[PDB]
Amino acid sequence: TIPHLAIDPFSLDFFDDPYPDQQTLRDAGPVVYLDKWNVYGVARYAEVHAVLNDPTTFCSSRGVGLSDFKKEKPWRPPSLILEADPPAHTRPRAVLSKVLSPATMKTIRDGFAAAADAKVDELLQRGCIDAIADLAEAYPLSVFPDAMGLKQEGREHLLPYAGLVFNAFGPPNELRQTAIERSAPHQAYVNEQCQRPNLAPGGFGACIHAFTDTGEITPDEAPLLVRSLLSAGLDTTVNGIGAAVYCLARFPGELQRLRSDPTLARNAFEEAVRFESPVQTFFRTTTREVELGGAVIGEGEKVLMFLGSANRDPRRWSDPDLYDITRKTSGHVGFGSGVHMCVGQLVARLEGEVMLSALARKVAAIDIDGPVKRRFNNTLRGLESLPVKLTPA
Ligand code: HEM
Ligand SMILES: COc1ccc(C(=O)O)cc1
Ligand SMILES: [Cl-]
Repeated sequence: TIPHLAIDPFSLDFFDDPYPDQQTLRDAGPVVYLDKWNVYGVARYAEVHAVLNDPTTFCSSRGVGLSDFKKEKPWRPPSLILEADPPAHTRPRAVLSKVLSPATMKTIRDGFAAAADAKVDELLQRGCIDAIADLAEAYPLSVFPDAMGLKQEGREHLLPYAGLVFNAFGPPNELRQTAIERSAPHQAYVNEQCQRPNLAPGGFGACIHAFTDTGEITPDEAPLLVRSLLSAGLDTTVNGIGAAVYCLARFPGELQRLRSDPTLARNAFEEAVRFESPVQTFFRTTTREVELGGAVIGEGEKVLMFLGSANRDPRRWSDPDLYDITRKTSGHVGFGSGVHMCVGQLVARLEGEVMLSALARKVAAIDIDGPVKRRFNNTLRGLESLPVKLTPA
């Protein structure tokens, strides 16, 4: 009754062009079984949304990667937020919510915007740049480590650590094995920066540690919560901004609309998140037998959610394969949905908005002018290199 498919959603061929296989996954049925990894899969919007919004049945504390923490040791101590269920999830989540709050955004917005404008001005002096290394990576590197309160030395470990975290949600394929083999120096740096004396006053890290006296978290929970921001807070935005620039480079008509109304910047970024879905997948584990989309799934089963596929499901979206900066994007699952929905989404949206605003005001054209190279990761979708020529307005 449940169709069995041999598609490997973690293979390099799939990463290179996931869209045909994602349609096959959606059209085979609401629930599929992936024989390659012995997991259930849901690729339509309806079932992805339903799974995300039932955390009791589809839990996170047994891991949101392939590995079931009831069967295997986690590769690092579990995240106190991503890999926790309510009620243990609730108070750490509230702390991160307040650390990454509107008031925090108000304190950092002017500096984030100035850094975005400065980066675009700098890139316009060069003309021909790599929109990944020189923009999607360089801009978040110029604002987020400082906003965390990190020292200068050792920041080169941040992107390798995040690549490792996101590869480690995947199955035990070569991408995951190689990441773990190389992990020790990045893990050592990241864990050390999580300690209170190593986080500069006023930054996100110090603010987490300051919350350790309200009864929401204890001092021994603060380092792992800093670790969450150092895991998820940089490489996601690199791939979100890279997605937006890649969309604007491919769809010049949308760049022209954005130039004509720079207040569309925030929605242009949100649409890029839906369109590319830089965070492609997460798993849940069933805590009981459950009926989902007419199919019966037993207890203790891994369920793979295709967030990118849900964001392109024609059952939910009109013209899902078109990039449309005025689309009503509310309800997309690129940041998740429900109790675990991205706690950092205000930081991500701030960065994406101010960068797209800078481009909207300063750049007349974005033309791909070199070979495009894709980056392969078990969870992240994005480019390694995006050579573009920027023409000034
Ligand atoms: C475009 C950028 C980003 C995307 C696409 C993204 C995506 C996601 C998704 C899909 C989830 C849901 C996880 C789940 O349901 O299991 C999530 C959660 C999370 N994100 Fe984001 N994220 C982004 C940026 C950020 C930033 C900038 C931060 C921190 C500064 C951050 C920190 C977190 C944390 C800590 C969680 C776990 C929340 C929880 O479990 O309650 N993310 N993110
Ligand atoms: C969205 O991806 C992540 C990755 C890691 C963490 C974490 O370490 O808590 C949270 C979200
Ligand atoms: Cl670690």
